[PDB]
Amino acid sequence: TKCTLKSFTVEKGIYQTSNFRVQPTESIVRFPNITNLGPKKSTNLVKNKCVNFNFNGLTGTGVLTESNKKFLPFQQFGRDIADTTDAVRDPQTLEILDITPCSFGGVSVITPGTNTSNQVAVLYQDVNCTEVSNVFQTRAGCLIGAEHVNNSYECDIPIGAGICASYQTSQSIIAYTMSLGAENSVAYSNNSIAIPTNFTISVTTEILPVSMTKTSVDCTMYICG
Amino acid sequence: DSTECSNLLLQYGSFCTQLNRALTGIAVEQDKNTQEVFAQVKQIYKTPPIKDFGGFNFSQILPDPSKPSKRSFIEDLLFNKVTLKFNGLTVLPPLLTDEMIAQYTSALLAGTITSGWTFGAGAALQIPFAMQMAYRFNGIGVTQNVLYENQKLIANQFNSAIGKIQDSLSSTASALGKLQDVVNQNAQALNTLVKQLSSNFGAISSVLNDILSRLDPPEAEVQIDRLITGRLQSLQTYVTQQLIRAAEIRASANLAATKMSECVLGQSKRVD
Amino acid sequence: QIDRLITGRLQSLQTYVTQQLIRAAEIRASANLAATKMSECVLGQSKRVD
Amino acid sequence: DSTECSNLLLQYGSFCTQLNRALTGIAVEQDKNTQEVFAQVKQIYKTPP
Amino acid sequence: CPFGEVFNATRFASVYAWNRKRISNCVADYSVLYNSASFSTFKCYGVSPTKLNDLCFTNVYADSFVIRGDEVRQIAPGQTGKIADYNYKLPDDFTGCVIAWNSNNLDSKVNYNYLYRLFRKSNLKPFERDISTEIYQAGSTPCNGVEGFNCYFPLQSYGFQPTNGVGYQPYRVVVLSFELLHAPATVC
Amino acid sequence: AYTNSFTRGVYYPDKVFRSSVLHSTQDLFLPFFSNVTWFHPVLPFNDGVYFASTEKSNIIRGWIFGTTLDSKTQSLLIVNNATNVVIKVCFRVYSNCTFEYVSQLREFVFKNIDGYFKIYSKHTPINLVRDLPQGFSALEPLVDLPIGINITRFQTLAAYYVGYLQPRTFLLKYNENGTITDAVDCALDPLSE
Ligand SMILES: *[C@@H]1O[C@H](CO)[C@@H](O[C@@H]2O[C@H](CO)[C@@H](O[C@@H]3O[C@H](CO)[C@@H](O)[C@H](O[C@H]4O[C@H](CO)[C@@H](O)[C@H](O)[C@@H]4O)[C@@H]3O)[C@H](O)[C@H]2NC(C)=O)[C@H](O)[C@H]1NC(C)=O
Ligand SMILES: *[C@@H]1O[C@H](CO)[C@@H](O[C@@H]2O[C@H](CO)[C@@H](O[C@@H]3O[C@H](CO)[C@@H](O)[C@H](O)[C@@H]3O)[C@H](O)[C@H]2NC(C)=O)[C@H](O)[C@H]1NC(C)=O
Ligand SMILES: *[C@@H]1O[C@H](CO)[C@@H](O[C@@H]2O[C@H](CO)[C@@H](O)[C@H](O)[C@H]2NC(C)=O)[C@H](O)[C@H]1NC(C)=O
Ligand SMILES: *[C@@H]1O[C@H](CO)[C@@H](O[C@@H]2O[C@H](CO)[C@@H](O)[C@H](O)[C@H]2NC(C)=O)[C@H](O)[C@H]1NC(C)=O
Ligand SMILES: *[C@@H]1O[C@H](CO)[C@@H](O[C@@H]2O[C@H](CO)[C@@H](O)[C@H](O)[C@H]2NC(C)=O)[C@H](O)[C@H]1NC(C)=O
Ligand SMILES: *[C@@H]1O[C@H](CO)[C@@H](O[C@@H]2O[C@H](CO)[C@@H](O)[C@H](O)[C@H]2NC(C)=O)[C@H](O)[C@H]1NC(C)=O
Ligand SMILES: *[C@@H]1O[C@H](CO)[C@@H](O)[C@H](O)[C@H]1NC(C)=O
Ligand SMILES: *[C@@H]1O[C@H](CO)[C@@H](O)[C@H](O)[C@H]1NC(C)=O
Ligand SMILES: *[C@@H]1O[C@H](CO)[C@@H](O)[C@H](O)[C@H]1NC(C)=O
Ligand SMILES: *[C@@H]1O[C@H](CO)[C@@H](O)[C@H](O)[C@H]1NC(C)=O
Repeated sequence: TKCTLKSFTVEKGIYQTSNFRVQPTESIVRFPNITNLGPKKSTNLVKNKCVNFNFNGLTGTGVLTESNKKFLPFQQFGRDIADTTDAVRDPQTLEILDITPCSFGGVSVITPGTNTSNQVAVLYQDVNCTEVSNVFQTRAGCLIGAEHVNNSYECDIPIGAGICASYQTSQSIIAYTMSLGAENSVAYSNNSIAIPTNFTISVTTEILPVSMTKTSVDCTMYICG
Repeated sequence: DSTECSNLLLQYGSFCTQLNRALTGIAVEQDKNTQEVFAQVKQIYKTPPIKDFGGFNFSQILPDPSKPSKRSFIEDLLFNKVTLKFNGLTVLPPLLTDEMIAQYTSALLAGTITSGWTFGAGAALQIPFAMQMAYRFNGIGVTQNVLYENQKLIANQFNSAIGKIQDSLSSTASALGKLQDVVNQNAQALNTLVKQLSSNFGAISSVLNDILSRLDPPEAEVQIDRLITGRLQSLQTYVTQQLIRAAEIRASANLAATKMSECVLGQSKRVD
Repeated sequence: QIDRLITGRLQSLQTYVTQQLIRAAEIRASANLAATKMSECVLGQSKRVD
Repeated sequence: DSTECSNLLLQYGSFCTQLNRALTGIAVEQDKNTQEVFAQVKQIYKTPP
Repeated sequence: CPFGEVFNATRFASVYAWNRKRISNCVADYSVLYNSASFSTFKCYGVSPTKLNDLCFTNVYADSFVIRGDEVRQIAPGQTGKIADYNYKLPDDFTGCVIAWNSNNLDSKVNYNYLYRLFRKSNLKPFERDISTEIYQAGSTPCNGVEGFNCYFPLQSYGFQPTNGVGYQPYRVVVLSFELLHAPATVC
Repeated sequence: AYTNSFTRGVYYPDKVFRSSVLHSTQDLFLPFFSNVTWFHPVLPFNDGVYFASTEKSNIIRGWIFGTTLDSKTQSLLIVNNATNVVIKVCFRVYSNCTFEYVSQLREFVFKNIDGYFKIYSKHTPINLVRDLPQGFSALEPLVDLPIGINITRFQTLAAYYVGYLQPRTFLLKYNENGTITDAVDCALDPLSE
């Protein structure tokens, strides 16, 4: 994050430091039986593992899985919407598989600010972290390096999905379901009124930007010079 | 995930850190919009156990514990009215969950029912709902005796008027036009952005692995460059569309915040 | 070669000026709100709550 | 109105459709603006003679 | 592709009437050819036999015949001789392979009859085939379809004796030729 | 003796599968309500052709496609036969063999694209005779052979409709199964437009 922010000190916040895509292993190729007799090598298939695959000249990277959708006897591979291959039938065993893009998502750190401490809590967005101290699943992704607490406080760093993280005491980063506010039930009754008997006058600050810097770019001197 | 394309893209410059920065800006702006509109209550207000608000009936708009979502009947109706991870596109979840927003509105509603406009000013001071309605009639110019002499009739009118909203929402289609239009516009933008990939963009073929495979790297570089410039142009167009539409929705969200303040929290003399 | 450089630098300048226009629209909304506040809250007393 | 140019333009994609959609949205928005500003009265009123 | 019925054909053909087999609508596993250890020569021109197992061709020809040792060197572009001029000629821009192996165990007994052409009024064009048995007129006097003075029958038999020298023993030759135009293809 | 080609006459464009989505395809199709030339001979092949035939006694036999059909240039000679269907580039009817293939209302669609011959067929339980009722069906059981010539003749050897495909976009609705339940013709009508 110090690199992607171009600084040696980053303020308290959550910064999308990079992106994380599970890399494919043991790419596979398949081509129908060589019944009429150059030739094309073919190998066995896999399941539930992000793999680069070649099915009948169609190259793609994903997790192949069993699919309940039935093709018609002539259809080879299917596209659900927006011209994206979503299903494909293998030419050897005549079986339909569903393709899902193997997990990918932004990796963003949560830091309380450098001068406060050097601790960080990694958040891998929308990744069910069965794969790469305590690993806590949240509806906004996976949190690595942040203790989960049961009590709730006001939101400090917005993680997402109703969850915020903050640096608190020993001296750890904690993630919690943010508290909307204090709870009170004002005592209503059909013959009860609450009348103020005193008052406080209060001055508050409202800050509003009204202008920008009047920049002027010489088009020709910038483009050519 | 093509390395040679990665290098040819790298040589263009800082366009993508810029696009990511714009998108993350509008992303956090959305959370700011929701929080600004709904989080105007200091502390969530529970409504009293027995509802005897001077003959007025708030069962429809008040939260029902029986529902798992813990949102009011009309809110569930509105949710049902609308009908709301491919290649590099991700949709980040909103910071405030739908349940949290329902809780915000329940707090605001309980506060305005029990304490009138006092809770917006400061500490929530409770008045019997009839007397508060008399306050508000004094606000609009009608003397307060008009309410008390006609309290049952006014209660019946309010109850039947709330009843009409349920029919209007449940039966009349496209009641939630603006919100459905927002959803459709966002779906349209993402869909056309994904469709642009299939576009040839003047190269020999759209699919990048194929253009890599059947040409020499010196020649393939030019076709890959055409694909990159076209895709980058489409993505830049999507980002600028998002920026402008986010500005428009920010204006609407500011209007909603102002109406929440000036009308829910207090009575307003601004006609219409 | 100068054609490639011209096209790239022109695209960068164009996206810069477009983002500047949008940011200026935001600032104009903020400045109109500030003028409304200065007119309704300093030049007078305002009843519209919060 | 040249077919040779149009066929080349097809490759670029949905750019023309997007531009047409944006412009027609601006067009309907203008009618919405005039309607919102001036159509505040349910029924036309005539001043007495 | 039926490369087996071309290479393991029980009987071959005389070089003057060389046999051509058109390969079409099939998948050719060329590895069977170059992984075999029973060939004397496997000269390919303008094409890599180890690199066309993921390649397709618009047209594939297979030419098979029988010659003798010192004549295998004539089955190549830009060659001259009895075989190259009067029996089987390859073009200068030949794209294909010349495959040959000794066939003394098959085409030599002490009962096959292999022939070759002796004379011709002009050299053969590439991939031309002359099977005419008309008497060659070498002099001014015209033959009457009969052999005589300055008149010779144009075909001779090979003297394939099992005790011949290596260069005089028979060699079976297969000539695969390829074409790759901007047109449909059926041999992959 | 013409007769309007009704809705029927649409085929699956490509191999892909689509579930409960609307798609737009741009290739040769048979126009909606386009008066096909019912024959009761000689037939040209300007472009891809929809051939639809009804025979109670299955009198009609295979199609003799040919660019010239003068024995000068290669024909296509689709024929059919109780045991098998035989098609050769080269019986009673006659007129450098390149390729031969042998394998196994009556909708038939034949088209030649970049030298590839494509066939689309369908079988229907017809209940009304002498009219093709407006309805929807398609399949792609085909045989591909790289001829590379422009066929111009049919000479089918008891009446058959024949219509000509044209390059006009269609909008095809897709069922949950992936079959094409319905379609509309873009340039047929302003409403369909
Ligand atoms: C309405 O609210 C206002 C709040 O501002 C309130 O005025 C405050 O009254 C209190 C009570 O008298 C003041 O507190 C005292 O102020 C005197 C100075 O005048 C101090 O000397 C006092 O300190 C001594 O007493 C304390 C309590 O006994 C001890 O704890 C302490 O150690 C000292 O011994 C004490 O602070 C306060 O100053 C004012 N505030 C202001 C701004 O004037 C007002 O009374 C309320 N009105 C009603 C009707 O309730
Ligand atoms: C393809 O589309 C067809 C038609 O839309 C679907 O056919 C119908 O599917 C349902 C649910 O699968 C079937 O209901 C079940 O039928 C069985 C007997 O077939 C019955 O015992 C069950 O109690 C239930 O009612 C329905 O019958 C079936 N229609 C038929 C067979 O005519 C089909 O489901 C789609 N394909 C897939 C893979 O979903
Ligand atoms: C390709 O060859 C494989 C090899 O046998 C065939 O696989 C068999 O498929 C049948 C179909 O039900 C199964 O019962 C067998 O158990 C399979 N055997 C093996 C070893 O996989 C496959 O069907 C062939 N496909 C085609 C299109 O010919
Ligand atoms: C935080 O709250 C959760 C509520 O589920 C606690 O988890 C339960 O703990 C009790 C007592 O240890 C167990 O009997 C339950 O089986 C637990 N339920 C689940 C779903 O895990 C958790 O112990 C609490 N942690 C702290 C530190 O208070
Ligand atoms: C407030 O309105 C609700 C909604 O109509 C009332 O609840 C219904 O009352 C009727 C009696 O007329 C019952 O038959 C329904 O089952 C009730 N529920 C619904 C969902 O309709 C409620 O009674 C009203 N408040 C008071 C105090 O009567
Ligand atoms: C039906 O068609 C088949 C074509 O396959 C005919 O049988 C062929 O006859 C030729 C001529 O002898 C053979 O070379 C083929 O091997 C045969 N093929 C098959 C599949 O048998 C057959 O004569 C036709 N007529 C009938 C009545 O079967
Ligand atoms: C941050 O830490 C530095 C010491 O490294 C300290 O001087 C500074 O006051 C700190 N900032 C704040 C806001 O406390
Ligand atoms: C994550 O995956 C594991 C196994 O694949 C599964 O048991 C678990 O329920 C999943 N959790 C989520 C939140 O997807
Ligand atoms: C038949 O010919 C093939 C070449 O096509 C060769 O590889 C094979 O060994 C031969 N069969 C024998 C010798 O049994
Ligand atoms: C004979 O067929 C072959 C293809 O099988 C073709 O290349 C050749 O030109 C044809 N001959 C004539 C005279 O058309």
